[PDB]
Amino acid sequence: MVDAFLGTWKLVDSKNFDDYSKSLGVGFATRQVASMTKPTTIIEKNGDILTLKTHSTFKNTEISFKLGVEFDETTADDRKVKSIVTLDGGKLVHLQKWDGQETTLVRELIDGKLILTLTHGTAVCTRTYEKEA
Ligand SMILES: CCCCCCCCCCCCCCCC(=O)O
Repeated sequence: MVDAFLGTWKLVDSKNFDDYSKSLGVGFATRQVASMTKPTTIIEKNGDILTLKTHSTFKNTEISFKLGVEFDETTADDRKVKSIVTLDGGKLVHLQKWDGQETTLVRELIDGKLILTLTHGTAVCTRTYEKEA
């Protein structure tokens, strides 16, 4: 059941995003702009296919995928990764693999807010999104 994740979401809090992006090898200037950017994430479904848009004044991305089926992805920071998204414990878990590395993007609804936890290396970033009507 992915349905409570669907809709338009706006970033309202961020913790440790610089640590996360730095761990991925993102350069200082991009990290600087990212620290002041508040994306909008739009999650939509059509049958078995989810589409996840991330929009901002800096970078935009869009992916479409079926839960549990690997897909190719080119991330906002230009990594070419092998990805899979599943539901696990009611959380939407996105795993990216490239060059033997991994990162996870885990989304979980808590009190109506969408909490995105990003882990790479030892870095753990928590970002909070609120629903927009
Ligand atoms: C959409 C603006 C992002 C700007 C950051 C660019 C370099 C870091 C990108 C890291 C991977 C994507 C992180 C997504 C974060 C999110 O959806 O809130």
